[PDB]
Amino acid sequence: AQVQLVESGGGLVQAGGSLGLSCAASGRTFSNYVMAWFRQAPGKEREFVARISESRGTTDYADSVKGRFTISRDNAKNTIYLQMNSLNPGDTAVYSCAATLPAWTGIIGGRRPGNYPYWGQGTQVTVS
Amino acid sequence: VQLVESGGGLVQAGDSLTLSCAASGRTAYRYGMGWFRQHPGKEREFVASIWWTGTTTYYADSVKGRFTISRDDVKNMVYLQMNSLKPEDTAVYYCAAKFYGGNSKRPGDYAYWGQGTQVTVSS
Amino acid sequence: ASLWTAASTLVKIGAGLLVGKLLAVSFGPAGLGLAANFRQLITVLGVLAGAGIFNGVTKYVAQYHDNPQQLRRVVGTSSAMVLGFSTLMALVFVLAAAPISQGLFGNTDYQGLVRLVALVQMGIAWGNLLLALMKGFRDAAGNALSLIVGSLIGVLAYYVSYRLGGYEGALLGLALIPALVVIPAAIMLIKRGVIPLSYLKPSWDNGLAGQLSKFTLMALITSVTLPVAYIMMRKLLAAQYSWDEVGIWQGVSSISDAYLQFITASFSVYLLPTLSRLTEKRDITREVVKSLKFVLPAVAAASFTVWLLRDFAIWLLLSNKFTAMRDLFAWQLVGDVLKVGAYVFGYLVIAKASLRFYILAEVSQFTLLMVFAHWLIPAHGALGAAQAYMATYIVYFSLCCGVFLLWRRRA
Repeated sequence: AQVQLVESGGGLVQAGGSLGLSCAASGRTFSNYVMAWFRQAPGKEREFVARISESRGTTDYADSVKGRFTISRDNAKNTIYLQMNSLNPGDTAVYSCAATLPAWTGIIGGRRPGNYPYWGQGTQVTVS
Repeated sequence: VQLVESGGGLVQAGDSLTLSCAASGRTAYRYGMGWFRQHPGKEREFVASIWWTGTTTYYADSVKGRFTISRDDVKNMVYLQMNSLKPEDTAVYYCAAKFYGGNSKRPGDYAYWGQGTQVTVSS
Repeated sequence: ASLWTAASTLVKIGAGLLVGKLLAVSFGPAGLGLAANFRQLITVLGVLAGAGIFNGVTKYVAQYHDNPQQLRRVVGTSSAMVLGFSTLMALVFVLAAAPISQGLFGNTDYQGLVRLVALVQMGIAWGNLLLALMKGFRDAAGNALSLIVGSLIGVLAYYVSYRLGGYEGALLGLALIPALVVIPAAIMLIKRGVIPLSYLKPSWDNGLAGQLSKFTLMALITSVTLPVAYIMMRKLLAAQYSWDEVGIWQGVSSISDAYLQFITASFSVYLLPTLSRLTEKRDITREVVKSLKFVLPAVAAASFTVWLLRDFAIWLLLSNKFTAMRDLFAWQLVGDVLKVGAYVFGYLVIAKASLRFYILAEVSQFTLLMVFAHWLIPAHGALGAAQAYMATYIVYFSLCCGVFLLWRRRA
């Protein structure tokens, strides 16, 4: 409860169509955190979607969404965005944005959800 | 500890604003702080509070995501950084103190108060 | 003069202060608070992963170290219990990784960490069994050396683990510190020739299994009481407040744990063998009173000294981001004095092996902790947890002395 996150957007969408997601952060020094997006299907574990670095804006995507998803950040508004372009029905999940300091990511642990202590309530994205 | 306000004024819709609340210099680091706003003739409703240790922060649903409450101990000041102001945020902003507190929504659970700074947001 | 024991205790404490500092500087109060529940499961595994028979191992080993027949039966049965429990421990870990992460972290995002522990806990059980073996042969040198190398390679393992894996890597590292002790222990047990490997072949002796089973039942009662108590209190504390607030209270416990174990080294090696031998009431009361006249002023002087340098203690062993513990120091240290004071009453019950009294002791602490947290956690937060910790051991110390004078007068 140092950095609290609030999701927004998502819902119903037809296959092939687009959808934008946004996450707002109420916490001090937002430009020092590693922001990421995680989705989760009923009964499955939280999986990595995208992340943005706290330094030069370096981005990383999953093998599932690379090319179709695009993550971005705006330190001025303490918000991060996730533009989802081509949408297959397998993308139906609850998408959550998370925050963490660079020391929690390490070298290979940038995609692990347990490396992100602060989370959001998630938003529902359903692809018909 | 004495609380005084600063940083208010008239702003447009969507712009940012920073509220400052200066505290007297006596054991102020053991005091929990919170921000309240009030409509003309209406009650003082909760905005955001910080736990007296500085680890936990509480926000209202109409507040979370846009406003950030923090504390600077070397300057004895409490901040409320506003980011996307909307006409519904137009009120009088108070900062309140509580020894070993800062986790209540009610104003009655805050003993010390400030004079308040008015912020109006238009369009 | 057990200088080997003190040396290994010193090296173990220095490493714990190290990795604790690194965990606090790298991941702050959020990391120290979140890892607290995971560090709890580790200590329980060290208590129970090998069925918790190791103290029964070192006892019966010394009893029969001169009878090659009975010496093989005790080790072969102990190796059988370790192997079976370790395999059962692997199964429950791989089959319930998400529910364990839930009860420990609140999210199932640590499934892979709990599943990997199933392999790590095998190193716990076998390493502990190999150390308990070297204890029962009065091999303090091979035990202390294996503990020194194991703690050193642990620090090495923790660094590369957290550097590569981040926070979860630091959590896996913490698991590798007591698990990687298998390598130095096995090398020392075999190369020194203290016992031939043929004695470790798993056999089953009905009689010796039942005696070691009572040691298992005792560790079971130890595991499902105070450990699950602290977990619920950190979960309730992280639910009302933040995980950063958990790291504030867990930090004061991490600092107190530094001197407390060097103080408890004056217990198991000198106290426990004494109370078991003597029998008469007047003889027993004299030994309880003399230990209290030593450990109570000893823990009070150490506590008061870390309170005197609480600003320096936070800045030294942890980070400046932990400055908010300064006011929790006083409340926790009073509970420490009373816990160590009630330690002498517990070590009496351990010598008596009264599972009835041990159950009552652990249940009393768990109950006092729960009710006092429920009253103080939602109100005062992390400080309310330190206020709880004191108030239980205020009642616990008082109640322990009362039942002592009652039991002294044949209640």
